[PDB]
Amino acid sequence: FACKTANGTAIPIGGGSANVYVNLAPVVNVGQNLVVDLSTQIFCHNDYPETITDYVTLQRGSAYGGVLSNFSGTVKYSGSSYPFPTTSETPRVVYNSRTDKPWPVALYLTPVSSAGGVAIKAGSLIAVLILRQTNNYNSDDFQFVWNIYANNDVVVPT
Ligand SMILES: OC[C@H]1O[C@H](OCC#Cc2cccnc2)[C@@H](O)[C@@H](O)[C@@H]1O
Ligand code: NI
Repeated sequence: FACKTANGTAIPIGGGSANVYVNLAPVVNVGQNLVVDLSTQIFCHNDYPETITDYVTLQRGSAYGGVLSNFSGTVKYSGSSYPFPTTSETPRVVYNSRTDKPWPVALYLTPVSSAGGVAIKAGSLIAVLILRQTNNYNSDDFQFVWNIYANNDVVVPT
């Protein structure tokens, strides 16, 4: 089991860390959503699907910088929605193919009433999403840590 990003970089077998840059709507009003869909960016595969089933959860989603201070939000993981920052590890998604399949995570962020001006700065860290991988074969228990960076400023109009 390993993951890579579109562009991109890779996290090899045994887990590790990678940095991900996301394009964000430059302008978002109170009551609107920023949608950050990582499912077009992060892809994973099972290295031995005939003998092994891989289980993948979103172990934790954490907010940083302008997202932490100026947004509230939810995370959608494989069809189910959760508070973001998360309060528990999700149910598992099965990886059972050698073909790269998306990691089905998307953030829905909405400005708090105190956001105004540049709410998210370009190049800044906005979120960490931890992928936890296990299997039905051995004791492997690995973390794939995705540091999510804003590609551009996001302005909340005043
Ligand atoms: O993707 C399947 C497995 O690939 C890697 O495992 C390598 C192996 C193997 C193997 C398969 C069949 C028999 N003996 C060993 C690890 O990422 C492991 O965690 C993962 O579950
Ligand atoms: Ni592989």
